Amino acid sequence: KERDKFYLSRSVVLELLQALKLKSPLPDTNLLLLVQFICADAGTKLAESTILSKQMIASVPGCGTAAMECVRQYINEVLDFMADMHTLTKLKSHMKTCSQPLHEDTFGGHLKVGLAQIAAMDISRGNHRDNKAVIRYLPWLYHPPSAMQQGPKEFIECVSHIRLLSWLLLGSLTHNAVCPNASSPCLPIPLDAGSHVADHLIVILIGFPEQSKTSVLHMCSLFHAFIFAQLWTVYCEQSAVATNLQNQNEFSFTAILTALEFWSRVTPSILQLMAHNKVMVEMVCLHVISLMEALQECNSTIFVKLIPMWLPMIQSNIKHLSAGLQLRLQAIQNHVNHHSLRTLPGSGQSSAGLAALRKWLQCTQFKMAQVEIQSSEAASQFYPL
Amino acid sequence: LPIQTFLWRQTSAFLRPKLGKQYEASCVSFERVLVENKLHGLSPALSEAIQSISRWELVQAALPHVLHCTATLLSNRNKLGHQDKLGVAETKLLHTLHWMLLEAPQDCNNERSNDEEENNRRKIFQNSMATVELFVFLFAPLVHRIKESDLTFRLASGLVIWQPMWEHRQPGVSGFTPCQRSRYATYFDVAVLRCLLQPHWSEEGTQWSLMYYLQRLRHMLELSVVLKAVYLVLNHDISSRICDVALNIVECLLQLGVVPCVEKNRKKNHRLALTMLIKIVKSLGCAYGCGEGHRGLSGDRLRHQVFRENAQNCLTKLYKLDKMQFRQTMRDYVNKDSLNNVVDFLHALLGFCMEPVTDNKAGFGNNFTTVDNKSTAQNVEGIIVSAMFKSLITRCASTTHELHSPENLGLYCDIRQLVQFIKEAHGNVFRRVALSALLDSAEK
Repeated sequence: KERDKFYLSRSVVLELLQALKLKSPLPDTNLLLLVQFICADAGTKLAESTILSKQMIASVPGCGTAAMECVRQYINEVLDFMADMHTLTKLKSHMKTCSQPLHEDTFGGHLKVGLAQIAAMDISRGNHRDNKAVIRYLPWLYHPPSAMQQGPKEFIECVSHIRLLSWLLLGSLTHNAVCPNASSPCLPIPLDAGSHVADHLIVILIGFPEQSKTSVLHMCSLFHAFIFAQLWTVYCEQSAVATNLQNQNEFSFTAILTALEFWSRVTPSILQLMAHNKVMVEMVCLHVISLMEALQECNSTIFVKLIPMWLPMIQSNIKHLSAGLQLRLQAIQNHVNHHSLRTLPGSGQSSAGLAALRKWLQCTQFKMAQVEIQSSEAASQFYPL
Repeated sequence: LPIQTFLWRQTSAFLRPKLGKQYEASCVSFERVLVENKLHGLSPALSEAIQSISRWELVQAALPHVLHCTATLLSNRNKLGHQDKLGVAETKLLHTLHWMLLEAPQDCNNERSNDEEENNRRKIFQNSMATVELFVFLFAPLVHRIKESDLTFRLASGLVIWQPMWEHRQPGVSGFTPCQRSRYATYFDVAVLRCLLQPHWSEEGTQWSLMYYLQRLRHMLELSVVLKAVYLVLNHDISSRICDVALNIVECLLQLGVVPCVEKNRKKNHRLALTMLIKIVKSLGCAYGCGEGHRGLSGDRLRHQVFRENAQNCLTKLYKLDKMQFRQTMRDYVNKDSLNNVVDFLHALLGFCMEPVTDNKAGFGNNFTTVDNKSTAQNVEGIIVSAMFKSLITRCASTTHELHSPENLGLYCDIRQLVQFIKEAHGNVFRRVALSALLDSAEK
């Protein structure tokens, strides 16, 4: 009987919806342990947390436990939790009933990714071939904000949209790090709409002269969304030579073409703002230098195809950068020239490459927790109403 | 910005999931500004920004744009059908490439002599090592696509670059230019290091790299990253003529003397060659024809010339290097591969599905005392079965619940002969692992 075939995948999730709405009496050692259940259904594990010790998650299996058609109807509270910005300073304003002080800020990232890893599985069954998943709840991916309609309401719409997509990309990146054995191809942002996901950054690009000095969120919008380009690059790396479909090389070719159309739609407005002013060369190429440093950290084959499409155009006015940015640019260029010998994939180097990629994923996910919590806190400082 | 908007428009249409009607309208605007420096018909912002930079800086800004254009056109030329007769626009584009790489050092000192010209070409090729990185990144699968008839005579100025794409000698470009200095990495060595990583290779490009390896060993004797680069083009769909010269190059690479000596380092490069040998012998069919693999004339003639005297000769020369660690390698081969591929490889080597046409006294090694025999162990079949039997028995003993079910029934016939072959032709190691427990707990 159906009430019993999905019985204990329903009794716990009614407290999960009220724990993610932050009203249940439960400690963080037992809060993520409830999300462990909905993650233990498809053979999956969550991200490495520091509020959980190394003796708690050492006895959890990944068996099929009837919790796959109980989260596709409760998938809208995932987008409700990750959609708004204000909940991450509300995490450290309700769960202060434990005496563990060193493990507070990083769970601000660990509860968004703990749902977004779950939202990377039921969407994929909707987004195998036809994409019936995202067109029912949040259809703005196929209907992008266009280039010449950028306003402040459109800015706070589009940066929340790109925060939704970057958190879902972080969830799928945790889903392809510890548990990369899913036969359902994880496609949150499909490449057929890849000509439209490039249009979601043109609003922040040309609107950034006019929508920057209102709050701190407006200022580091270019730091909330140019990590998203790195996440798109590593998602194209994980899905291009992927083992889910019959074709392995031409899918990689059209994934390379989609990544190149995204980069050539996001890059000329960055260079336009570079050519506008020379203090903008510092303020913008801080983000450009940090994203290419993350590209050096990940070492993707999309990055080496864009090495001479940036550096001869950037080094033509290299003397108008700031103090540390010149040293960082020369260090990244010398690491490129050193790693030009070291740009060749094999059969055993990708294991240590993905170990470094998941340690970097945990590090920059803690860094996204710090960036989002600082941005929300000093934006509530800028908006003390 | 202005040249970086015009060429960005001429480049971004090629970098797309679909290619519109601008693939012919872009190569007209490439031999305009670069080949004969015509500035007419286009945007006047390009005419403003061309006279603020040098003639070389236009090449330095335009080379990766039309390089990604040519790479996205040659990767699409396989489907549209211009593999023998080239179009006009791609002819113009390759003429732009051979102007800005070969004829641009000519007029770069004419628009604005051996040592001063060397300093001038060093000033020209200051930041060239990032663009010749992309020159060998965006032509490595595209070597055999441009046929010699497809190579037009408008490209006859650029023969001296592409005729060294088939023999791989030193060409006449300064970005591609005494035993110790060959070990010092020049621009040519780092360029061919940046070249061999691409997929989609075939007979002419692999023969090009292999003739390069032959010329480099002839220059050297008269490092595992190039072994992994050979491995990236020796795990793909391998053919007959390429595995010929590949077995010749592993013959020439085993004799270098960089052998992992485990008997002379205790007082203070091999496994990948073995899996290339295993994939070559497996992919060349079985030695009598029953099983998977390449079937036809080329699959059959290379088991009595190339498996028998280019693969088994390599393994007989490889066994004369070390005597200890080959068992670990073939043990890792057993626990890495499934049942049917091991069946195919050992039918390609032993030939076990047909019965042993011998007599009933195949017991010439069948004693504990006679391990010192070097008849079949110096042959390849005995040493390979000796290094795989001690792990395949532990495999089938850990997988007892997989074989004795009748669903492997026809394959259950195969092993019904196979270990019998190891009973018949290899009774030495059969009797050895038959009573190795006394060597395990009573040789103390």
